[PDB]
This record gives sequence, C-alpha cells and structure tokens, in this order.
Amino acid sequence: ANTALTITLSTGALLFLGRFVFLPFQRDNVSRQGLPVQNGVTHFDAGDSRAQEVTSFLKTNDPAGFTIVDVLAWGALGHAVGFFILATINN
Amino acid sequence: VAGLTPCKESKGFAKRQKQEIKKLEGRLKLYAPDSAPALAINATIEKTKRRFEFYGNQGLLCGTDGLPHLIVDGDQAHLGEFVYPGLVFLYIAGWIGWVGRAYLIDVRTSKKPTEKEIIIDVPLALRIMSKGLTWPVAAIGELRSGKLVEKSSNITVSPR
Amino acid sequence: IGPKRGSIVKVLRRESYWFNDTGKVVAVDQAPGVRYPVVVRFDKVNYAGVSTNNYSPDELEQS
Amino acid sequence: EWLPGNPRPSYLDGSAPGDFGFDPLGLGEVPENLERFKESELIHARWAMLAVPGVLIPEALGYGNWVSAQKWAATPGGQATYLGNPVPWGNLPVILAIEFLAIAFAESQRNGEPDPEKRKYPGGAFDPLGFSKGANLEELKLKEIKNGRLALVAFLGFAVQAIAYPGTGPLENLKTHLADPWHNTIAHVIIP
Amino acid sequence: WDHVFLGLFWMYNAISVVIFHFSWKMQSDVWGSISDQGVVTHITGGNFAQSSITINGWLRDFLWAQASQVIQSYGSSLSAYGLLFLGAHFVWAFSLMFLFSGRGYWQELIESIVWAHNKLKVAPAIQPRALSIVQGRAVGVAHYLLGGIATTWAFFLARIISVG
Amino acid sequence: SRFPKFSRGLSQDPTTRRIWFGIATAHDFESHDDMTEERLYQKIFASHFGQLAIIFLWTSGNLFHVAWQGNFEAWGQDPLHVRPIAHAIWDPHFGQPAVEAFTRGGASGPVNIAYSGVYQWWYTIGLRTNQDLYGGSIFLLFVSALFLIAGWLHLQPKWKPSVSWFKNAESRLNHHLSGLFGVSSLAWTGHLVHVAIPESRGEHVRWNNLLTALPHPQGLGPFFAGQWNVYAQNPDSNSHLFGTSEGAGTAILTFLGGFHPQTQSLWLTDMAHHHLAIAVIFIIAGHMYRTNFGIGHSMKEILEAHTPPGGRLGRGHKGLYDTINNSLHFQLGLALASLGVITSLVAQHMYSLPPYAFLAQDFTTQAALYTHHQYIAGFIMTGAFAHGAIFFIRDYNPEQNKDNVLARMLEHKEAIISHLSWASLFLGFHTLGLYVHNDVMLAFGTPEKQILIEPVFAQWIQSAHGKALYGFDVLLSSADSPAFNAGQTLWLPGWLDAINNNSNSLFLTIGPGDFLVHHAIALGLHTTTLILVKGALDARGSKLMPDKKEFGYSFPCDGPGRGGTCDISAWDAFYLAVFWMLNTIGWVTFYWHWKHITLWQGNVAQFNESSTYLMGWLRDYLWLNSSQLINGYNPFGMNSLSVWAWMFLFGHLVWATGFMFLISWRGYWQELIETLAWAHERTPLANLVRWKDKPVALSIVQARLVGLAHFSVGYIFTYAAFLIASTSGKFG
Ligand code: CLA
Ligand SMILES: CC1=C(/C=C/C(C)=C/C=C/C(C)=C/C=C/C=C(C)/C=C/C=C(C)/C=C/C2=C(C)CCCC2(C)C)C(C)(C)CCC1
Ligand SMILES: CC1=C(/C=C/C(C)=C/C=C/C(C)=C/C=C/C=C(C)/C=C/C=C(C)/C=C/C2=C(C)CCCC2(C)C)C(C)(C)CCC1
Ligand SMILES: CC1=C(C/C=C(\C)CCC[C@H](C)CCC[C@H](C)CCCC(C)C)C(=O)c2ccccc2C1=O
Ligand code: SF4
Repeated sequence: ANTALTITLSTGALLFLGRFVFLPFQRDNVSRQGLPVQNGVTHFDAGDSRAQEVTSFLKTNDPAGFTIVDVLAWGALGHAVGFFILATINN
Repeated sequence: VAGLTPCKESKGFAKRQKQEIKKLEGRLKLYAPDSAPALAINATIEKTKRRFEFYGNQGLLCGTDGLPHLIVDGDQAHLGEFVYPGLVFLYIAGWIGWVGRAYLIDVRTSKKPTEKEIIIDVPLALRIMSKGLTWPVAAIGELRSGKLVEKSSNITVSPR
Repeated sequence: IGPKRGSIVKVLRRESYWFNDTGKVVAVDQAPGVRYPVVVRFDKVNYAGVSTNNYSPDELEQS
Repeated sequence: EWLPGNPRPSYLDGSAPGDFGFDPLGLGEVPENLERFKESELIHARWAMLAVPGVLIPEALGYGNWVSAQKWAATPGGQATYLGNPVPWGNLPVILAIEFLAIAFAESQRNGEPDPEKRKYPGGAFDPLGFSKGANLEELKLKEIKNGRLALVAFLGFAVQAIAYPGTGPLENLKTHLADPWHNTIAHVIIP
Repeated sequence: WDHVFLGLFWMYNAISVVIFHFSWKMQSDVWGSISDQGVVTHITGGNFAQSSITINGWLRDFLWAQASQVIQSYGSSLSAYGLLFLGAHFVWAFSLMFLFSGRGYWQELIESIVWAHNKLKVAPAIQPRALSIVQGRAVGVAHYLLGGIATTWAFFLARIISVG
Repeated sequence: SRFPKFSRGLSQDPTTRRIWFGIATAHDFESHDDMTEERLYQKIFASHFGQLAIIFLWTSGNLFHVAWQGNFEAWGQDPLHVRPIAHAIWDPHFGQPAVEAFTRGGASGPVNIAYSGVYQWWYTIGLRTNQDLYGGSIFLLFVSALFLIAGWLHLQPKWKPSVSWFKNAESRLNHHLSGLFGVSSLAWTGHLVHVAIPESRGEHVRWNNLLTALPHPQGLGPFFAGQWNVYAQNPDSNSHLFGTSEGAGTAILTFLGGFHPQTQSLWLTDMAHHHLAIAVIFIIAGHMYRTNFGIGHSMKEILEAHTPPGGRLGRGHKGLYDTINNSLHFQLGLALASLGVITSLVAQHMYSLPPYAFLAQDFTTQAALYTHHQYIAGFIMTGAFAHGAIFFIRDYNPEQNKDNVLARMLEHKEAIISHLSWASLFLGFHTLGLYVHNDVMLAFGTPEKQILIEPVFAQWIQSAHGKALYGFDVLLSSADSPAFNAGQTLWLPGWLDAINNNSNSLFLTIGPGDFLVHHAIALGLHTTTLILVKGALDARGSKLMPDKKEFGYSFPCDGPGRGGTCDISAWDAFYLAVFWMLNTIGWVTFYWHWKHITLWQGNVAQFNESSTYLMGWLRDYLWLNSSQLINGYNPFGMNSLSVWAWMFLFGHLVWATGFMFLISWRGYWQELIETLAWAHERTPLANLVRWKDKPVALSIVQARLVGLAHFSVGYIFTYAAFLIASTSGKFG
C-alpha cells in the first residue's frame, strides 16, 4: 500500500541520482557519444529537418544543466522502480 | 538413466529374443535335421543367442521398444558404448591422418612430387605407417614445436 | 632490375593463383617500360594449366 | 616471483606493489586495460576485507552465517534482525533504495578522480591516522594486496562452500573440518 | 556429347515406361493362376484397363500397390532388394547433386578445403580440382541411370518374386 | 524506350529475354539506369506501402470469405465436430460427384475446408459472428486503402522524404520499439483484456459497449494504486468452458502458465499479461537511442567504442554503422535473418504451446501451420544469406570496413567455409551411416543390432523443464532446486501439468529416431549454412575468379576456361542452397508430421521403432499415410481428398519439370529454337505471322531460376497435398 509515498520517494530517489550522482556520468556520455552521425555528418546536417535537436525545449535554468528531458527520463525510471516496488509489496 | 530399463531385466528385449528364434525355428521345419542348410540356421540361432546374452551382460539400456539404447553423454556405467570405442576409433583415425600427412611431407621434398601420389612409394609408406602408432605424442609434439600448423603468410589465400 | 635470376620469391599479387606461394624466377626483362618483367616459374599449375606468369618487382619479395 | 626462475613479462617489472608476475593468460597485456585492473584488484580486495569480518564475526557471535541472515528479504516478513535486534527501517525497498543512493554516491565520487594514483590510494580524508604520511609507504601497499588477495581467496571459498554445502556457513565448514579433517575435504565436492 | 547425355535420360524415361507397361500389363492381364473349371485369377485382376489410363493409377495401383513387397521385405530373404531400393534412391538423389550443380562452386569449395589442408601442411602436390563440366554431367547421368535402374530392378525383383 | 523502361540495356534486346528479365529485374531498383539515392528510397518506401496494402487486402478477403461463404457461427457453436470452411467453390469443370463430395461442414454447395487456422485465431481473439468478420474486412479494406493513399502521397514531391530521413536509424528504432512493438502490444493487451477475455467468459463486448463493459470488478483503481495482484486474483478455473460464463473468473492478467484444460491452449489472461510485459519492455527499450532531445545513444559511437583492446576482433565494430546505414542489403539481410529465426520460433511455439482455442485438436491445421512457417522461414533465412552476398558485391566497401569484424570475416573466410564443410561432412557420414546401419539391421532380421542413441542432452533439458519421464531429477523435476521452489507457487502448477501430459505436443518424449533426425536437421542447417556462407564470403572473388564483384551478383558463369566456371556466382550458391533448405525443411516437417501423426492416433511406438531407419520413413510414413491420398480419386469414384490427390500428382509434374531446366542446359534448346524459327519462317500460311521478340532459349541464370522455382512449387505442392490429405482424411 501507500501509493502516494512509495511513488514519490522512488521518483525522488532517481531524480536525486539524476541531478547529483549520475549527472556528470550522463553529461560526459552525451558529449562523448554526441549527436547521432551518418557518414560523417549529423542527420540534421545531412538534410533531415525532423532530426533537428530542439533547444527551446532543452533550454534549462538549472545550474548543472539538468533539463526537462532529464526530468522525463530519470523520473520515468523512478516510476518504473516505484511501480516495481508497489507490485512487489502488494503480493 | 533416461527412463531406460537394463536389457537383462527388460521384458521387451526378452520378447525379441523369443520371436527371433521362433522365426528361425519355423525356417528349420522345412529342412532335414542333418542337412547342410539346416546347419546354417542352427548356427544362426546360436549366433542370435550369443548376441542377446552379450547385450544383457554389458549393462545395455533397453527402452519400451525392447531395443538397446546407447548413452553417449560419458556415463561411468556406459563407457563402452561411445567413449571407449570412440577413443579406439580416434586413435585409428588419427593413425590414418598422421601417416597420410607425414607421407605428403616426405614426397613434397622429392624430384617429382606428383608421381609419388599416383604411385605410392611403399617402402616410404610402410616405414611411416609403423610410425603412426605413436601419433598423439607426435601431433601435439608438432603442435607445441609449431611444425603442425603453417603460418598464414605462406598459405594461399583467395582475395577479398 | 628484379631481385635475382634463379631466386625464390613470394607473390604479393592478390588476384594470382600463386599468392603467398614459393616461386622460382627464370627471367627478368631489363628493357625499360615493361610493367611486369620478372618471369616466375611455379611447381604447381593453375586452373589454366600453366605455371609461367609475369609479375612486377613490387609484387614480389625474397623468401 | 610467483614462480622462481620464471621470466617476468615486460609489462610487469616489479615496481608495482604485489607485482609477482602472475599473468599466464596475458589479461593485463594491454596498457590501458592494465591500469583499470590495478584499481579493480584493490576495490575488490577492500570489499573482500570488509566481508571476511562481516561473515565470521556474525557467525562467531551466534547470529547465523552470511546466508541465513540474508534470506529474510525473500520472505515477506523477516524484520531484519541486526545483532539480535530487529531494526525498524529494515524493509527490502527501504534498505535497497538507500544502498542504491549511498553507495552510488560513493562510487560516483570515487570514479571522478582524474589521477590514476589517487584512484588507487586517495589519502587525505580516507587516511585520518596519518600512516600514509609516514616512514613506511611501499610495504604497507604490499601489505594491502597480500591481505587483500587472501580475503579475495577467502570470499571465493566462502561462496563455493555455500554452493557445495547449502544451509551451512564458513565457520560451520570450519567446525565440520576441525572434527575429522581427513574425511571431510574438497574431495567430498570433487568426488560425490 | 551433351545430346548423348540428355538422350540417356530420355532412354531412362522411354525404357522405364516400357518395362512399367510390361510389368503392369502382364501382371494384370497375363500372369496369375488357374483354379478348377478354367477360372484365371491374375496378380492385379483387371486393373490395367481402368487404372493405367491415369497417372494416379500408375502411382497408386502400380507404384504403391506393387511396392508393398519391396518395403516390407525387411527381415526376410528379399530384404537386400529393400536395401538396394533405398540405396538406389540414394544414388539417384546423389545424381541430382552432380546434375544440378556446376564446376566453379565446387572448385571454390575445394579451394577452402585446400586452405584447411595448407593450414595443417597436408596439401597434396596433385592439386585437388573439381570435376569437369563434361565429367560432372557424366557422373550425374551415371548415378541417375544407376540409381533409377537399380530402383526399378529392386522393385521388380522384390514384387514379382514375392507374388510369383 | 521499350519495356523494360528502368534498364536501357534490356530495351535494346531484340529477343524474348527482354520480356523475361524485365519481370525479374523489376524490383532490383538499385541496378536501374539513371537511378539515384532519393528515387531508390522513395520507390522502396512506396513499395513497402503497396506490400502493406496487399497484406491487408489479403486478410480482408480471407475474412470476407469466412464471413460470407464460411460457417464461422456454426464452428463457434461446436469447434470439435465442424470443419472450418475457407470459401465456396465455383468450378465449371465439376461433375455431380465433385459437387456432392466437396460439400462439407453443412454448407449449401461445394466448399473448401480451411486449414489455415483462421477460425481458431478469430475465435480466441473475440470474433464470434459473421458480421464481426465482415466489419473487420471492411475496416482492413479501409486500412489498405489508407496505406495506398500514403504510398501515393510519399511519391508526390511535396511529401517526398529525403535519404537523411530514411537513414535516420536512431529515430526509426525508437519509434519502432516504442510504437510498432510497444504501443501495438499494449493496444493488443487492451483488446485481449477488453474483448477477448470477456468473450471467452461469455460477455459480448463490442464498440457500442466498450465504455460501459468494465473488464475487471474494480477497473483502473488497483492499477494506479499499485496493487496489481487484484488483476490476478480470481483466474479461470479448470471447469471453465470456453466462450461460456460458467466456471469463469474475473482476473484479466494471470500468470498461470500451461494450458486451458478444455481447449489444450494458452490462457487469454496469460497472453494478455504476456503482451503487457512485451509492451512495457518494448516502450522502455524504445527510449534508448538519441533522436531530438539530447539524451539517448548514438549507435555509431556504440559500435566505435565496442573494440576489444587485445586486437582479437581487430578494430571491432568501427565503421559498421555507416556500413549498415548505407547498405540496404545489409539491413534487409539482418531483417530476414531475424525474421527467419522468429518465423521458426513461431513454428516451434504454436504446436507445443498452442495459442488459439481448439487449435490443438485440429490436427491437419496444426500440421499446415508448422510447415507454413518452416518453409517461409527457410526462404526468408536463405534470402538473408543471399542479401549478405549482394551486400558483399554491390555494397561492401573494404576501405570503410578496415580491419573490423566484417572485414575479418573475409580475412578468415576459408576457415569458416572449411569448418562448416567439416561439420556438414561429420553430420552427413554419421547420420547416413547410422540410418543405413539401422536399415541393414532391420533388413538382416536383427532390430537389436541398431546403434540407437538416446538423446540424453535434450532429454536432460526436458527434465530440466519438468519432465519426470526420464528421471534425471536435477531442476524443476526435483523439489530440492531453488528454481523449482521459486517457480512452484508462481507458474509451475500450470506448466508441470501441461508438460507431464502425454497427449499434447509440449516437449514430446524423444528417442533414438529423434536423435538421428536431429542430426539430419543439423546436417541440413549446416550444409545450407555452408553453401550460403560460401556464397556470401566468396561473393567478391575467389582463387578461381578474383573479380566476381565486377561481374555483378547474378552472373551465369565465367566460361569453360580455367577448368570450368559453372555456378561460380553467389546467386548460384543461393540457388544450390534452395535445394538444401527444401531438403532441410522436408526433413524437419517429415519428422514433425510423423512424430505427430503417430502421437495423434496414439501409437507412438510406431515412430519409436520405425524412425531410426529409412525404410520405416519410406514405408510407415511416406507409403502408409499416402493410402487415402492417392485413392482420392479412383476408377470407382472420387472422394473429398481428390483435389489433394491431383495437387500431389501436380507437384510431381512441376518438380520433375524443373529437372528439365536443371539438367538440360541452354545451347541444346537454342539450336532447337533455331530449327523452330526456320520452321516457322518457311511454313506456308504461318510465315505471314511474325515475331517481334526473337525466339531464344532461356538464359543460364533464368534457367537455374525457372528450374529452382519449378522444383520449389512442386516440392511445396507435393507436401502440401500429402500433408493435408494424410492428416485430414485420417483425422488422428
Ligand atoms: C511510433 C511511430 C511509428 C510507427 C507505428 C511505425 C510504423 C511502421 N513503419 Mg515507421 N518510422 C517512424 C515512425 C513510425 N513507424 C519514424 C519516426 C521513422 C523515421 C526514421 C520511420 C521510418 C520508417 C521507414 C523508412 C519505414 C518504416 C516502415 C514502417 C512499417 C513497418 C513495416 C510493417 O508494417 O511491419 C509491421 C511490423 C510489425 C507490426 C511488428 C511485428 C514484429 C514481428 C515481426 C512480429 C511479432 C508479432 C506477432 C508475433 C504476430 C502475431 C500476429 C499474427 C496473429 C497474425 C510500420 C507501418 C516501413 C514501411 O513498411 O513503410 C510503409 C518503411 O519503409 N518507417
Ligand atoms: C527541488 C527543487 C526544485 C523542484 C523540483 C521538483 C519539484 C521536481 C519534481 C519532479 C517530478 C514531479 C518529476 C516527475 C516525473 C515523472 C515522470 C517522468 C513519470 C513518468 C512515468 C512513467 C513513464 C511510468 C511508466 C509506466 C507506466 C505508464 C505504466 C506501466 C508501468 C510504468 C511504471 C513503466 C526547483 C525546480 C524548484 C528548483 C529548486 C530545487
Ligand atoms: C553474410 C552476411 C550477413 C548475413 C548473415 C546471416 C544471415 C547470419 C545468420 C545468423 C543467424 C541467423 C544467427 C542466429 C543466432 C541466434 C542465436 C545465437 C541465438 C542464441 C540464443 C541464446 C544464446 C539464448 C539464450 C537462452 C537459451 C539458449 C535457453 C534459455 C533461455 C536463454 C534466453 C537464456 C549480413 C546480412 C549480416 C550482411 C553481411 C554478410
Ligand atoms: C560434388 C561435385 C563435385 C566434386 C567432386 C569430387 C571432388 C569428386 C570426389 C571423388 C572422391 C570422393 C575423392 C577422391 C578419393 C581418392 C581416391 C582418395 C580416397 C579417399 C577415400 C575415398 C577412401 C564436382 O566437381 C562437380 C562438378 C560439376 C558439377 C557437379 C559437381 C559436384 O556435384
Ligand atoms: S555456358 Fe554453361 S557449360 Fe559453358 S561455362 Fe557457362 S555454365 Fe558452364
């Protein structure tokens, strides 16, 4: 039971890991891997207008670069773990 | 093992011994008892009774068909089904592979190497067919010394 | 030119039948402008049945 | 010097602490792989030397071995008895989320060091007794990997004793061995 | 030569239908037994006039009904006819390897095998080659005639010995 | 610019070959003249849309014929004693015995009995009446019409997508795993839960009562509150009759395992949970690659970073992302390799674990459905290997793939071909020698002298699954294993009851004949892999001919010189391995149909005594089951298997007709057609008629293709007939 506390703590734990623990691990990997590259150029550089990386949606005011996509990524793992926990407890 | 009864206590294996002699006994009914073709069927029956008493005494496993099944996993009871005659085979098959390999090395350093393969040099052949007796000590000996394998720089390779 | 007459060479030409094979040089042409002057004889024939082929000195090394 | 007379390889010169030249399969032959293997051999060993007192001293005080004190999480109710006392916060989603937060913050801060020597032995806050800033420095690092490899072999022993004899612990394997030592050995596992 | 090679197949087709018509025609209308009061019971009584006009009768009342003595001859004196019936099917399907394939595929497969021999220093000086195109067709038609003719030999010599 | 207009070099051909090759080079879009990247990808995209429209216009007519001329409601009332009707027959060539004999299933006229398992499928999924199938047929007519509109739309210059959109592999994988594999299996789960489970429990849920018929007693409350076990609370009992409310439960997502005890089929609550699991895991796996939002993966740097530092893989996978993304034949070969391994995983898991209600009882339908996916999978896997060969000729760049794993396959290609050759030769001598030995011992009156090998490895795997027949008792058959105690409260009460039953096909009792034919199967896969790996790796060149890449993929030969170069091309290795897949899948489906045709009538001892030697295969399977096949029509009369008796003979025509193209070769027929051209040009009253195409013989590649296609059509029709006439005429 206790859906309102289990989901909130598990999302807040994965967002704590996403902001303070694994954020140098994630920011290094999105720069080392970079954008996807076909034949030496970016997909947007090759002519795909739909492959342009959005910057208004990625314009974050967090001082460590933690954006709303990382909210939608690390918080999605916190609900996947949070519903893993709730299904395991309620058995 | 694997749901198979032993053939010495298998009722289906004893049924096949009963219906094989009975087939041969009915073949014997139309011959004279001292005739020459009746001695062949009488030798066939004693060959059959020797066979069924040999299969049951070796710890063979018989299924629901009354037939002896071989366990080739490497069981300590079942070594003579696959492991013991497999090591007997591979020794003989490696003997064939070692004296044919050593013959080709002995005729490659000859004046006409292609006339020694259509016309096999029997004094050269028989002096190494004896030498194929001790071939695991000579194959791994050539493997450890590097003489068994050829380096890829001296091997004819088709282009990419 | 050439490595030597009567010497053992190994063919580096990819499309030859005798690639990475021991061959014996029988003739090197010293005339200028010849692309493949070194004539190498092999103990084994190819599928055409010949053993005589001409290679450049860049496609052979001494072995 | 893991074998007297054996030629030590060119990538193992002996200047490293515990460089006894033991690499028959050549796993550390790559230079950049070998720098990761040196900081992997020490974290493993330090976790193993935190594990041998974590196995024997719970067993010698009578609170079970390291297996029967670990099966409570698979049970829906185990209550997490620590030193004979059930902790109130000892639930499986509670203690795993702390372990996936506290250790992950510790291991991410460990991996952030760019120096390949401070990754091995950091010092400073992790050396408050000042033995690193002392007269002996080389032999204590040799003491680290000789004690560490002993506990690494010990934890390998610890694990495969539980697979071979389930329901028993390493001091209970020691007490079984101390009664009739010429009958109950690894040959009971080798020869069934 | 290739026309002789194809005429060998058409000789198989011609002569095989000739001996099939022979075997069915006289097992149905000639060969049999005579009981009392002049009644003639043939081996396959009167079915040549009605079943040998369709290919299903030829497959059914000749190739299936009369092959009920070449396949259950096992455990008897005619079991070598069953063994050579099956091995004749083997030689026929072995012929289809040589007939349908060509030389260059087998030459490059032999080149891979020669590479494996060069690796272990067991290269023969007589170079392994694929069979020639005339030779591959000859080997294929030899196994086709041998396997099919041995199939008909085994089926005939089991059936008409069994019912004779 | 005549036909064909895509190739200028074939339009100037004055012969019949221009008519032929334009049919066969019609979809080889990259070999066309004046041909570019954008036109390649857009024509392939619209051809995909046309393929989707053909599939949906096929399903629409297979639904329309069941709804119109089939007794789907009468099969829904009694699925055990009613034959499923495919479609009606209107043949002007029937006599009155043929009309009176093809009238089956209580129909008003001559009808065809459906052996495609569409009735079992549509019953399990929720379709009950003919009006529901008609509405599905109209809906899929609309869906195929929408795909035709979308295919026409993307060839218009306003909506043409560029090659950079086509080569966007990360966005394609994210929206395929998230959308195609995730939201469609979650859509499915919404069907299976909303419609198929209440139609199994008698409740009629349609579009009119979708928003009112609650799928659970407490729906979407326990889902969002976390207690998901409420959805596994009250499962269907063992007294549940399918389609009726009595004996039913309320749980929508169970984890029971095993089979429904009345249908011998999988539980719709389990398949609903199965799809919610392969839906959560595919939507989560679809958030992997980087498209537009900063997070994700670039697969180029994944393949670049996956290099072993010891140099055993060379450069690893560096340069492989551009190699796959630039080569359409690499992507198509990977897709067909995965598709063959899953069309065969389809075949292996719908006979042993029947997923559709009353499919296990209908025997010939199950036989057709196994043989279907094993032949479609042995042509899809060979297409994968053939496309690997076409990649190595017209798409593999050795400069871009420098010392990576793909270049290192060419570096040691003789080792791979020679070791596949050794494995094929090992399996062939051993399997043939053991079958011929067992044949000799049954011939020589001694069945006991056979080398019979109990397949104890796969029997150990069956005992590892829970089969207590062999008595190995290691794990899931012994109660002392942790896997059993982790499973005995969760799924194993269904699974052990399903696997310890001896009437079903779930992990059958195997014997020495199964061992021997599994080595026949390994022989077939190994030799087909031998020819196909040999074609793919000697595609660019070999020691006989080093410039095979500059002659294209499907070139005939290289001439009689250098010994002879017949079948030297990689297409010819594909050609020679179509015979090997036909032989392989023939062995596979022979083993399936005889292991099951003896299981279904009870006497498994016939297979256990007779499958170890090939005279048992010839006599007790090929001869014994063909008793009512070839007696489908007689001089006395004709039965309902008569169409299957003609289709059997028809196969023996077409297959043997292929021999005419596979044995006799071109120049005989070219001189024959030269004499025919003289005869037409000199015959009075017929010389007036001219040809515009010059009559020539079939060309060499075309001859091998025509003989191969005839061989394949005869092979699939001889076995489709025998297999659907030796199980449907002797049911059991
Ligand atoms: C969520 C978004 C979305 C979704 C739904 C799809 C959907 C699809 N795209 Mg697409 N794509 C997208 C966005 C999307 N894409 C993006 C953003 C990119 C840009 C890079 C592309 C670019 C792209 C290309 C360029 C191509 C596709 C194609 C396709 C089709 C795949 C072929 C097909 O129908 O097989 C259907 C396959 C499945 C349903 C998956 C089934 C998986 C296995 C094989 C079967 C398992 C199912 C189960 C066991 C069977 C039971 C059923 C049985 C009872 C009958 C499919 C309609 C191709 C096509 O056909 O074009 C028309 C094509 O050419 N798309
Ligand atoms: C501290 C701080 C702050 C705040 C922040 C916050 C408050 C945050 C929150 C956050 C959040 C609030 C987040 C959330 C997120 C969420 C999400 C993102 C979700 C998702 C989900 C998912 C996706 C799931 C899934 C699923 C499903 C649907 C079903 C099936 C199962 C699963 C579970 C898988 C600020 C800025 C002021 C600044 C200062 C500091
Ligand atoms: C030439 C070429 C190609 C092709 C190739 C091919 C076609 C191949 C195939 C291959 C294949 C087709 C393969 C498959 C594979 C699979 C596998 C390998 C599987 C495995 C599995 C596993 C390992 C799993 C596991 C397990 C088990 C076993 C039991 C229990 C459960 C589990 C899950 C745990 C391409 C196109 C690329 C291009 C280039 C060239
Ligand atoms: C298989 C095959 C080959 C290869 C056939 C070969 C290499 C013949 C093999 C003959 C024997 C088996 C090898 C020589 C045997 C030696 C006498 C050594 C004895 C070893 C054992 C037999 C004892 C072709 O060359 C060919 C050419 C044209 C169309 C089709 C085909 C074709 O199908
Ligand atoms: S034309 Fe025919 S016979 Fe002549 S080389 Fe080509 S494939 Fe061989």
